[PDB]
Amino acid sequence: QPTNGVGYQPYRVVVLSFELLHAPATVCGPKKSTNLVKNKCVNFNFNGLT
Amino acid sequence: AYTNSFTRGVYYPDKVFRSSVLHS
Ligand SMILES: *[C@@H]1O[C@H](CO)[C@@H](O)[C@H](O)[C@H]1NC(C)=O
Repeated sequence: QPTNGVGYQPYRVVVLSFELLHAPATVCGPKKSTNLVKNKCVNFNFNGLT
Repeated sequence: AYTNSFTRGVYYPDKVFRSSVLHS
């Protein structure tokens, strides 16, 4: 009821569970790819594997 | 009715490539 005390009011819940695996990513964060480089010493990031 | 399974029923335990190695 709209008059309820704070503990007895309704609350919405969302739980976000992450399928974090060494497998093909399909949800990814806002990020831009570079071109690929080979046969040279580079810093790198593949899907979050820095 | 019955049969012996011998060495059936093993599977790839995780999605990681490994080679020339013994793993537990
Ligand atoms: C499997 O179990 C049965 C009794 O449940 C037994 O008679 C049989 O010998 C066993 N299977 C094999 C392949 O020996």
